[PDB]
Amino acid sequence: PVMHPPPSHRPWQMKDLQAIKQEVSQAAPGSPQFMQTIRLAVQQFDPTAKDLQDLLQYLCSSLVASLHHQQLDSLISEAETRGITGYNPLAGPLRVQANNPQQQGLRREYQQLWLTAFAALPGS
Amino acid sequence: PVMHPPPSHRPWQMKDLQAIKQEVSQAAPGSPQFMQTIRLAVQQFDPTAKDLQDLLQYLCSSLVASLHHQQLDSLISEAETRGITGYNPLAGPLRVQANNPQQQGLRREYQQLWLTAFAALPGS
Amino acid sequence: PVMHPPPSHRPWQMKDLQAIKQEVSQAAPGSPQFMQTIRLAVQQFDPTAKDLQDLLQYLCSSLVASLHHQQLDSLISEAETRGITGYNPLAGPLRVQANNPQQQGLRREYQQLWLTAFAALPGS
Amino acid sequence: PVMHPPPSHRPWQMKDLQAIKQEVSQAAPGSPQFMQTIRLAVQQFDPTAKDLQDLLQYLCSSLVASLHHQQLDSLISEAETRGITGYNPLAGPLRVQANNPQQQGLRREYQQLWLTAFAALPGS
Amino acid sequence: PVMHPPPSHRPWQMKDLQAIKQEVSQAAPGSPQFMQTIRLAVQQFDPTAKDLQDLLQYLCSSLVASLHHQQLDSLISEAETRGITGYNPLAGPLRVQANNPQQQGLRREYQQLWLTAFAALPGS
Amino acid sequence: PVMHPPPSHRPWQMKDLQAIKQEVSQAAPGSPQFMQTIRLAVQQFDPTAKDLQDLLQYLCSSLVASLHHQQLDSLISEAETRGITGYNPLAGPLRVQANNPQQQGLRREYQQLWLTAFAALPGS
Repeated sequence: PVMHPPPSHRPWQMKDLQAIKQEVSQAAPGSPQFMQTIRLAVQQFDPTAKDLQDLLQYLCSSLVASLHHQQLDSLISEAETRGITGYNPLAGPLRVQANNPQQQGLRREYQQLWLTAFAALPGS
Repeated sequence: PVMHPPPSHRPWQMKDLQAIKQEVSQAAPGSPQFMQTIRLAVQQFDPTAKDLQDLLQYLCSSLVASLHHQQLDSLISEAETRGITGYNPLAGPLRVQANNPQQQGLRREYQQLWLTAFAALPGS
Repeated sequence: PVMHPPPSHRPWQMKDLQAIKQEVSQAAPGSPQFMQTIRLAVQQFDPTAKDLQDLLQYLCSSLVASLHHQQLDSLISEAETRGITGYNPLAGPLRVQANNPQQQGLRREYQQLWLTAFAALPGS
Repeated sequence: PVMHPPPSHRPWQMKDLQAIKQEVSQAAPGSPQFMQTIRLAVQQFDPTAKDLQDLLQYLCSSLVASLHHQQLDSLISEAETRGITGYNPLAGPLRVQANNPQQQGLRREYQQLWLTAFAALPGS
Repeated sequence: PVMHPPPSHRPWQMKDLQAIKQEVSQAAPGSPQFMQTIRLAVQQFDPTAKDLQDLLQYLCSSLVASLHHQQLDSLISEAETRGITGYNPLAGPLRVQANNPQQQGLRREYQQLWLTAFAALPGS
Repeated sequence: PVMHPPPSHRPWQMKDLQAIKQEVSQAAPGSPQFMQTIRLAVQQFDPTAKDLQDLLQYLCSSLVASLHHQQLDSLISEAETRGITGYNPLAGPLRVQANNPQQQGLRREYQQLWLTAFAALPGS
């Protein structure tokens, strides 16, 4: 999470992760209940690309996480071809820039692509 | 939530949302138990228009949320024709002004319209 | 609640309200268990007249709350005829003065009348 | 409780009271489990005479509380005839001095008499 | 517990004691699960000799506590004959020195003897 | 845990340990659920070599802990022959350097070897 007590990253807290997992204990990845829960968790904790990586591993199986990671990679290259806000194309990979706590605007764009990447899942 | 530790907005906390949802787990949107719970949550967290948007999505299904959003839109235009306190008609849409943490008086007026918009629901 | 970290009012916290309600989940309004619980809650949170209004609505049904509000109104007029401590009769209605965080002495008197107003209930 | 963040009294917190009650939910007043629990609560919260009064009312029925209050009154007069530490016999009733957060030594003596007063109970 | 926010002692917190007891709810004194739990509690709270006295009373029956207290008394005299670190033999009883928050090194030695004293128990 | 409020070590908190254990209550050491949980706990608490020692003892039986400790000892000597980052070969044993809160880079390397040492377990 990118804390806001100068943007500062702080690792996931197990008590926060446990609250998220139990809210989606009966929700397949991509389902409406799933998306609603992770959308609020993204809003609350303002996670970096690395944090979102960790959150996906914690909540979904390898097959699902593997597929989401792939879908997002395509979403990123599509978005880059399609135009992104706050994206300095000379500042390195989008995933690396989304780990810079300063680039909040970019990070928020990355979060939406990460959330959208779940669309490739049946949701059931 | 508009925190009061200069009015400052801070996103919804999942632990707060979870406490609200479980209090209305057996209460249809608009029912007496529902309204009592969200009235106290509005009082405690002083939510902005955007926060109230998020809270509605979290607690109600799309059909209910869609209808509430519509009812409130009519309530807003009715209230604007009917006279509102703290409303600068030149300062943009009421929903935008209700997101300015400074305009507390207006925000409180918006919260009551948001709460009243549940009246269009059978409550059962 | 009138917080004591200059007397400052802060709204009810849902986690505090939920703890009170579950302690009286099996206690009719006015019963010994009910009174014992709200007496300690009044002591802990030092609520204003408005706070006590909200607490009554949250814990009791409309019929009970309606009757308590009435009983207290008579208790207030009786107490005013009967003599009250810290009551400036020129400073407005007792209920308004009991919302001024400065008038702690008066507020404590109001709390006892609010607690006593439950006597009109069978307690079962 | 007499807090130690100059000795300062702060009222009982419902979350603390609830933890005490549930630890003795299956323990009659005066039983070994009862005494063990309240002895640690007295140690943790350093309660005044008034606090101990409130704690007794919260945990025991009127018949038990009535009897404990009586037993302690005799224990106090016995202790006064028998010699007490920190007791200024000219400074008012022992119960009043035990409410002065400054008189910690005396307060601790009062707590032990309050705890001992449970001996008049069968403990079962 | 000897807090480390100058070494300062603060009494046991009931919420901490309750967490310890429920971890060993199904573990006889001296069993592997018992020792593992209290070893971590000693590490976390850095208890004094008096604190360890209180913890033993809270977790074990009188027969067990009586025997542990005895075993430790022999362990102390054995350790004193056997050589101890941080032990000023002229500074009073080991138990008294282990209550001085300054003598951390000694206190840690006392904790290990207190833990070892459980060896006289069958553990089942 | 190496806290980050100058790197400072603070002992394990029982409430944190209890949350970890209950997340792996139905997960054999080395299983996917086990590794996922301890990987996030290592990330959150940044434990030293001594902390990881304690965590292993708390979560696994002696046979498992004994084997893990052995496997890691071989992993350490293998890694030392194989090249390590932040490792000053003249500054003492890797385990000792991994207890120095300053040597964060080294500590992170040690954590990964500690995590990898679970590979010798069947995971079921």
